[PDB]
Amino acid sequence: FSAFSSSRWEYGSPRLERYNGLPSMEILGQAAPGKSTGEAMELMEQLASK
Amino acid sequence: QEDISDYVAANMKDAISRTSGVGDVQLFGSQYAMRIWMNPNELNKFQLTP
Repeated sequence: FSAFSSSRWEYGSPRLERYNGLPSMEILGQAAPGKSTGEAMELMEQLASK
Repeated sequence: QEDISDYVAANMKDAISRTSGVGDVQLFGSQYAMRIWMNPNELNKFQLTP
């Protein structure tokens, strides 16, 4: 093999996710203990916009 | 044509073809392919066929 193989180390993804046809990455998360999930969702939507 | 067509085909046509209330989607134009155009002179030259 060493007669025709260049070889090195690199990175790679062990889990490639897709949502609705396209490459994606999944984020779990919670709202503060006595919090409405909808509040948390609104904040999330307000972060992801930057 | 092929430019737009590709953007449509690789961004939209696939979310619309699933989208609620929608059956058959037909594209006017084409998504990008690796279009590789042989030359018969330059194919007869190096003694090579398709």
